[PDB]
Amino acid sequence: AFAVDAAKAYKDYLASGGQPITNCVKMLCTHTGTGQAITVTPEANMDQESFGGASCCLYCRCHIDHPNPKGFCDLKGKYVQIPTTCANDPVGFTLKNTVCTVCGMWKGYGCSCDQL
Amino acid sequence: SSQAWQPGVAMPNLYKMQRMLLEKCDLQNYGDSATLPKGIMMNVAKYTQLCQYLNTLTLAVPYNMRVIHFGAGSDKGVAPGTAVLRQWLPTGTLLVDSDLNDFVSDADSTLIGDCATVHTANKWDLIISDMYDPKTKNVTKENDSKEGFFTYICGFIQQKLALGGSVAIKITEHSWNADLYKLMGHFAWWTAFVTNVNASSSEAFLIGCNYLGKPREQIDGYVMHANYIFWRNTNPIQLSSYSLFDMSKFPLKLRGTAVMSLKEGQINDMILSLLSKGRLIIRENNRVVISSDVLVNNENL
Ligand SMILES: Nc1ncnc2c1ncn2[C@@H]1O[C@H](COP(=O)(O)O)[C@@H](O)[C@H]1O
Ligand SMILES: [Cl-]
Ligand SMILES: [Zn+2]
Ligand SMILES: [Zn+2]
Repeated sequence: AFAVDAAKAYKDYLASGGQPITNCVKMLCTHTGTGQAITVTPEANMDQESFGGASCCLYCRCHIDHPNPKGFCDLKGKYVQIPTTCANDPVGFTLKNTVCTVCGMWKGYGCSCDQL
Repeated sequence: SSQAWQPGVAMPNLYKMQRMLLEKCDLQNYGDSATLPKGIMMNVAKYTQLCQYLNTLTLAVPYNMRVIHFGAGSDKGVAPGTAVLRQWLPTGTLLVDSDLNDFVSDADSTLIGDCATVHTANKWDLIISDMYDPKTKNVTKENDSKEGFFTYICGFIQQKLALGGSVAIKITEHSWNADLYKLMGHFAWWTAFVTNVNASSSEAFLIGCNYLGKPREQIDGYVMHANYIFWRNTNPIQLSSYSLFDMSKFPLKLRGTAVMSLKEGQINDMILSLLSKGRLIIRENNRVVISSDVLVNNENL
């Protein structure tokens, strides 16, 4: 019945003014990539930074089980593209946002699927 | 310069041929720092320049490549070097990393413990080591060849590096081992590579390019380390981050290098020539299985 809710804790810590998790591993890249959210190699475009995935995963970084019956990680072993405006808090960004299952872009930060 | 636009500087061949005596390392630029791109860590920059240099050599790059990375943990609890290696290596490359202390990594598997506890059933195509103990930086004591993890690395290369494979092993003025230099003579080529971002340090990567499993040249490692320090002492390297801004040709080309299993009796001169050119890897192509030895103790009463 009891389960630690690390996601909620981080969200509330941030809203209270806590400093975001640091030392996410930022990659050098061309910044001419596809802009998709989570890729097997860095794919930042001009308005993103690319980061090693494990270092941007709340569960990896906090040393806690992944919220998934299999315990699989969406980010470990991949690269995550974060908008440059949100790159001060990659863990918060990946926690709060969702990837479009159709185009692989971040909902609201690249996904245009809901356009006319 | 010319040099400032490279990823770093490799020991020139003439310095390898000297017979110098070991001196203290006194670097002119000791305290200069490169200007890293915004938000980029030294370890990302260093590994990026190492990989840029390795792109210029004749590394074998087979399908289902196997790479192992020792000393991969940072005091931050993450693995920036592993992240760069995985970016550089072809997608799908099997990457294992290891460190004494716990860390989170993008590697396919990670072993925590002293490197001497690491065992692998399989052979590897590339071995990277950043292992280092900053206690060795004591200028008040004589600078002798070090054992510790270097003894492990030497045995690991001789036992588990595929013929044709390569290594890059981090050394410094005080963190070095004579047998490891001697083992560089068992490759088709070798050098000591200094990254331009960390050129203010006596750090280098000792790179062995295309392993032959036998001495091609006889190297005295005490002398060769003295030669390396002489080179560093007399050739100031300008700190530079210039190469970090051009990543268009960064990925390692998937060459599809051939892998064969062969018995010692079949390694003729034509095979040795293919190995020496980066055109062949010799090892089993079985599943990759690793383990860490764990010491068990019960401390109760
Ligand atoms: N015997 C050893 N086995 C495994 N890892 C080691 C050993 N000695 C040093 N290291 C690691 O090597 C890394 C050196 O990185 P640094 O100290 O940042 O240059 C550290 O993460 C150490 O834990
Ligand atoms: Cl943390
Ligand atoms: Zn994770
Ligand atoms: Zn979409």
